[PDB]
Amino acid sequence: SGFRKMAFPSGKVEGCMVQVTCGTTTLNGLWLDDVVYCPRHVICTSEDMLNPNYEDLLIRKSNHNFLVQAGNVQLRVIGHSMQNCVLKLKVDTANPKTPKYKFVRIQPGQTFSVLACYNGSPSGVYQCAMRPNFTIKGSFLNGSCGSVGFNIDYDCVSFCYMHHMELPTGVHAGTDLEGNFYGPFVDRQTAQAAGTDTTITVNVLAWLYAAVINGDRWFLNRFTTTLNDFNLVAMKYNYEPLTQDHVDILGPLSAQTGIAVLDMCASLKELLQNGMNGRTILGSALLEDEFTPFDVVRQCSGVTF
Amino acid sequence: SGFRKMAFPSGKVEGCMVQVTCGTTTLNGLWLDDVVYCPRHVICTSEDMLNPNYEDLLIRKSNHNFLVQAGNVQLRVIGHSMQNCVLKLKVDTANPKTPKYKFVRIQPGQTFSVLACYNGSPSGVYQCAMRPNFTIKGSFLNGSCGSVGFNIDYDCVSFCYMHHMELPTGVHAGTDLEGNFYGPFVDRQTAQAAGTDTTITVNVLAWLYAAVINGDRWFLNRFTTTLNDFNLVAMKYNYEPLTQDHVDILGPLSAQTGIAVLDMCASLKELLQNGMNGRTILGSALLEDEFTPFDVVRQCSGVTF
Ligand SMILES: CC(C)C[C@H](NC(=O)[C@@H](NC(=O)OCc1ccccc1)C(C)C)C(=O)N[C@@H](C[C@@H]1CCNC1=O)C(=O)c1nc2ccccc2s1
Ligand SMILES: CC(C)C[C@H](NC(=O)[C@@H](NC(=O)OCc1ccccc1)C(C)C)C(=O)N[C@@H](C[C@@H]1CCNC1=O)C(=O)c1nc2ccccc2s1
Repeated sequence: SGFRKMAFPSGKVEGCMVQVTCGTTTLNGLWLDDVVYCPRHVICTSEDMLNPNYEDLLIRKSNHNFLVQAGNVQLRVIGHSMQNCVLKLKVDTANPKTPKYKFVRIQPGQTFSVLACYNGSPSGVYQCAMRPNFTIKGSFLNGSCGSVGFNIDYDCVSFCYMHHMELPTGVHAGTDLEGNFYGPFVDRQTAQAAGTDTTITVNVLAWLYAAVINGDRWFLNRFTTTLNDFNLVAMKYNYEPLTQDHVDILGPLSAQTGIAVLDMCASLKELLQNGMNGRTILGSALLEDEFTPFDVVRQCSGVTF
Repeated sequence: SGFRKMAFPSGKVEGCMVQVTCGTTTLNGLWLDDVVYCPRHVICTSEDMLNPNYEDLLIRKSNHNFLVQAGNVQLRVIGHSMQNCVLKLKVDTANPKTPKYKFVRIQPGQTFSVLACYNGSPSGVYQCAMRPNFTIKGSFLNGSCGSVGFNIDYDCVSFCYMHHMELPTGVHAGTDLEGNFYGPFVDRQTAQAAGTDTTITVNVLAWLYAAVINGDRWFLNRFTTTLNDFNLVAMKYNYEPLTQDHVDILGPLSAQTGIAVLDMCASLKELLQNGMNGRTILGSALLEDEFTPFDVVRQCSGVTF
């Protein structure tokens, strides 16, 4: 037992990280087969970033302008192209460490692991969620751009995020691996802000189920509720509406614990209206919404890769 | 910016994990050079665990009784010996993926990453601290024994923990890689419990420094305190006494933020006496004590490996 914030094993993604330098700028790239993916602003100076004309900047670059380093081995760039906000560098050597992989665009509420890298070297791994306002609550310093977010399903690494920028209040924004941003943001140093965020209701419920599985049960009340009455209450407290899709997704945890989803909704409703009275749930003093139902199941089932 | 609970990249340790089977029992082993380390109770049945006579059980085993699997490759055991609570299996093949490594015994208050494994396959990675009562707050199911805890300093993996057992209230106990338990526990299924735990004061202070580095500053008061007066207060609230060694260790964060350690102690003293008034620090509603000063520095400096 026990419940911890848990990342995927990062080794498969570690063997893919390289360092990309174009003139003054150095960030991280993702090396799969004979292609390296990195943020397109690798071609920017600091002055360039205020309002970059990316096409104009890229025509002034040759293949030899891009210094790609894997370990202490320089990779020769033999082609380059721009796809949305990402740069694709064909290299003359396929990565022998390439895992089975795919590129996916995740939905708000879903989680992934981030391998935070600097100068193409892995620094650490942490878990976060795509927030409803299409930001993530990351930990990123100068030089972290090109770090990626991923899930592992079986033996396949599903890359879903590449890091580009930091936004007001210290939250973060990035793209899928086709270069399309999550949210309405652009890769430009001009004032922009995320919309108001919301709590990921289905994840809170999954986390209450994890609490029950671990014997932390004090908040279970004796009542039930309809889906509609629950959503009227949750809306007041800035919680996402719970959908039937969400109810379905919670089915396995409901069956494991023998608590119907709408009963657990009744217990969350009392927690929102009354607070937790200085008490904790799984060692936390507020309600956690960055564990999906799949995260809870995987962790309370020992799913391996 | 941003501050997350962050694990070390786990790839170096992933390439060391194997599956050890002796008769009915299967758990995880650590393969370095031509030796596999695992918990000695791999030789126990369920009845055996109530009061195992480990020497008697081991004489009844040959090398061929131990099935060691790395991937889909069986490793031939050519020797075996018992060292305290750990079994050492010499195999005829050195692990080609062996990293530079060492075995260390960590102190209470220090942190490490856990690579949680089942059937020799990595499930996930998380960070935890050696508690002052020599337990860890882990996440471990049946079959997790032999999972290890580690730090990475430069390119060297410092193995410090191997998982053995779960204790009342869902906390965990294990050994260093020489088989000596942390704390007074034994690898036997008989009632035992950890002593009362304490808050790791130096880590709380490190975490308040991280908060300031990230712009979360509301709790900084205008006062100071002596080391002695601080410790009189902290003792009341079950906080470890702060030593001069601890003050020294906090030096870098003090210099980065320009807040003297004893001033930050004054601010923690007011937090302990008055509470946090429904407010949060780095998104947490209680004081966190599982980030060391080194963790804060490494994370707010981007140290890579
Ligand atoms: C071109 C932009 C995308 C670069 C990117 N800008 C922002 O993140 C700004 N954000 C921002 O302008 O938002 C809009 C805004 C809001 C309010 C006011 C003004 C502007 C932030 C630093 C202020 C940026 O520095 N990326 C970093 C990761 C960054 C570093 C710090 N924390 C993070 O995660 C990355 O590693 C990269 N380094 C370089 C260095 C040279 C060249 C390229 C890159 S790409
Ligand atoms: C021999 C002991 C060390 C085994 C070890 N016992 C305890 O952990 C008991 N603890 C305990 O008896 O404390 C003392 C106590 C306190 C109060 C009352 C009675 C007894 C717990 C399950 C109750 C144990 O099952 N290790 C697990 C990890 C475990 C599994 C669940 N969460 C965890 O972390 C491990 O993977 C292993 N599996 C097997 C399976 C077969 C053979 C060996 C092993 S080794």
